[PDB]
Amino acid sequence: LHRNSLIVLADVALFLALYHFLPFEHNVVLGISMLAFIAVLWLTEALHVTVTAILVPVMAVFFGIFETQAALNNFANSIIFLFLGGFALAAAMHHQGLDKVIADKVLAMAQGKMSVAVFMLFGVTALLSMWISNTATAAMMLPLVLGVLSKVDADKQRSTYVFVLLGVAYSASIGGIATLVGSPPNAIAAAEVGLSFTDWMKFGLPTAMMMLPMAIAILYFLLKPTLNGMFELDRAPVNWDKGKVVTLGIFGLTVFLWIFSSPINAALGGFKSFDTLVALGAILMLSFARVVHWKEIQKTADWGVLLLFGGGLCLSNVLKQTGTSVFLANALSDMVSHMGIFVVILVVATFVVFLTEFASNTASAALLIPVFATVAEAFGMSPVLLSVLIAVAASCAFMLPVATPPNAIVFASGHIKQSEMMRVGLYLNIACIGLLTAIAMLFWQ
Amino acid sequence: LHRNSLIVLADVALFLALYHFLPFEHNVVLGISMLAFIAVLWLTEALHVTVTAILVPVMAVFFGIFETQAALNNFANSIIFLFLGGFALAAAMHHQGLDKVIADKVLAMAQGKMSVAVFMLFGVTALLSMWISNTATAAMMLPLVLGVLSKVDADKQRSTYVFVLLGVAYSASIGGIATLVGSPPNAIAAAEVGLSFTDWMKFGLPTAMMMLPMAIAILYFLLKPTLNGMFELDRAPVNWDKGKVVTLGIFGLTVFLWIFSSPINAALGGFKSFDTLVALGAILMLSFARVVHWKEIQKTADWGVLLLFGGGLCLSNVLKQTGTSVFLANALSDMVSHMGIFVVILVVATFVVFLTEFASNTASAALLIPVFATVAEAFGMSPVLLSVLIAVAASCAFMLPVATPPNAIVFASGHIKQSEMMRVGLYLNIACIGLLTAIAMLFWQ
Ligand code: NA
Ligand code: NA
Ligand code: NA
Ligand code: NA
Repeated sequence: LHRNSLIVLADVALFLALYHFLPFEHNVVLGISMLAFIAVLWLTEALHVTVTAILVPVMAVFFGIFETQAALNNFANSIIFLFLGGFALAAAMHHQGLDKVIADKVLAMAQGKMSVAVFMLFGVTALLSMWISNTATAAMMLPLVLGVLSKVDADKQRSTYVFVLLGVAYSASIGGIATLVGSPPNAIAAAEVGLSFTDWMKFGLPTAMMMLPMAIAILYFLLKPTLNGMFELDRAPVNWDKGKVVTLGIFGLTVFLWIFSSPINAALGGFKSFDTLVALGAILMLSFARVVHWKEIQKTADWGVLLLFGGGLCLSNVLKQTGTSVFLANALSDMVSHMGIFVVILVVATFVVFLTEFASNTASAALLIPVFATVAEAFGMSPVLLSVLIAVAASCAFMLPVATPPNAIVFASGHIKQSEMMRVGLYLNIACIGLLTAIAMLFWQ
Repeated sequence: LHRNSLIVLADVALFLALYHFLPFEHNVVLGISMLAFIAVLWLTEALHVTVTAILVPVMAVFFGIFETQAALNNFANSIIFLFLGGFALAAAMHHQGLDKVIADKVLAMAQGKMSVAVFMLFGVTALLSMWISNTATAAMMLPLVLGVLSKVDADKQRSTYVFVLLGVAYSASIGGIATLVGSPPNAIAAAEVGLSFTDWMKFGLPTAMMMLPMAIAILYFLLKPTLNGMFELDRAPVNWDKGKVVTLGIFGLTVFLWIFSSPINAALGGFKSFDTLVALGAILMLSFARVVHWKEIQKTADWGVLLLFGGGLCLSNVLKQTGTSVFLANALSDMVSHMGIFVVILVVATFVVFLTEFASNTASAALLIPVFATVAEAFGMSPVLLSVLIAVAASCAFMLPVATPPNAIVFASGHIKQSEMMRVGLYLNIACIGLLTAIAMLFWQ
């Protein structure tokens, strides 16, 4: 009937074939077949990643791996509520116009010169993507880009549009790498291997600061924009007012608590998920101040991402319970011994960066982090390096518009060519592979 | 600054006063103060009920009652996912126009006579409210009511409008009482005292069938409509097509599995939350058939209700853990001994029915079911009768437009008077009190 339905049926056939024709233990066979089924579903997007995540507990229970409540309890992890609080913050900013105010103030700090407005556009895009999202950030920044570029004759200077546009999209995708919020893959890794907000920040903030300038330089030295004119924005200067200040103060307090959780928590009793508690407190403070309402929060939040978090966690639990992780570790011990950690991370980064171009970053991270984590635990090899590397690589999607929402959004303008986008993404992917490998070897080891 | 903020501050002061000036055990004092705080917040709607629910785990953790993960695990109960699957079903029906088709076919079964079209309008409204919702049902039925009543001269026959309108609203509110889905209070009671879909159906289906005709008769004998004309609907007759049939088949299969879970589950291994598994399977089947997509499901679903379920469950757990339930039971043992179960249920039903007029049905049920349940467990007195009675009474809101969304929606037309609505709701509330008391004493004991 449809390609998606045929893919689902073929995946079912593959599951049955592995179930009946695998000479391993029953539990290992079940886990491997389930892993292949979920992998095909997520990568091919035959069903929505959230629907597949909902399926994971169902076929875990029906095959006698977990009880229903135990399987469903993976959907209430503290990380999910942390990222819900992140959604609440972003909804408040959008409702109050804080993001627009910040962008306008930065572009005002640019007097009239487009030579610097584009670069500060990239910087503010990354800053917003730390907190709000990768998609909404690019969506709201695009009109600003077009307004700045309204006087540059977009028939003969299309290279400048490609610059200011792909830079914004990549800046959003990279700013999502700096914070636990901003990119769902970071949440998946943190949930898998117990990473706090500041623990992830110490990992992803230098990476983002070192990759964004590299991406901009690659763009500039691949395609040559002029960047010598001036821009006179027609939009009026939006000023500060009550509610924006309160939202900014709540945001700053929440960030301060997230950063200094460890001393604060040590001074309050030692709560287990203080970051999640702070996120919920942020929700409560915003509601009390009446700067955002639950209807806006609900509309802004992507609950499918949270359900996908739960599904990935359930898959990791299934792999750990069935012995599939340790079985794969025993199988791969010889290979990993022959070829060392440097090349292990090299190939992992290459695979993830070149896979997220075709597959969703969140689904790819949810699929791979459990595997390389539970397997790594069987090697010892604390599964923080691989999980964080996989999340960052998944966030690093640059070659195709379908790869990432902001890429598609910026491609919708019509001023960008498939060939140019693919080649720029190729060079950036190679550079990101090198940078991530070096970072993991040096700073993390 | 604002009444809501002042209410929150006064509630904080009350919490501190109870915390410092209660001569009970520390845990009992903490539980009682927390109960009062949450009660005031929910009843006054100073903060959104969902926000208060999110607050419940936060102030449970910060006061050393539960660990963060244990407190948050109450938000992943199987009941929540059951009602999520109900949302998925409703979204599919709305997307495919199944509800509109059903209503049109029924009104076609009425040749042209409004004497019976109104009554079948009530019946179909209740049937849809069993599954879809109380609010969306009335919202989509109202245009049909106005179309039927477009030829009745709404300046001198306003009584007929009040009839056909309040009947639709009450029919929706009552149809929500027949199934576990349809009314969040039913979900709260089922989660509290482990009730299956058919277990609740055996409770709420006779109640709805016995209350809806009573409500219609009270309406007819209080206000006198003519109901002698004819209606010629301008809208074209929408016919069946591929996708509606598939959605109807999936809905029927899901209902069949929900009804016959106990034999089926006994024949498959004895899964713990087979109803929730069936709901998730319904989501999967709908997605596979491509009759609904996650974006429509997300837009349709009210995730605040699910979070409120989690918050109420956490409150019940807090009461059980702190000994507040047993302390209240010991305090009230003398009173409940002096005055028997008949009058206990009488006063409980009176309080709930006359409270849901001012307070949201879901929040009132979430507040009261934990109290009268955990307290009842301390008496023995299996807390099914009281929980189900409270849920039904909460669903029974008829006096004020602000009481229930469908009441407000039907009041938005402008053909209904506050005085008439209040008096009709008063008589219906009295009759519902009597009916619920009799049902609980006779069928349940
Ligand atoms: Na982001
Ligand atoms: Na992608
Ligand atoms: Na309903
Ligand atoms: Na109400």
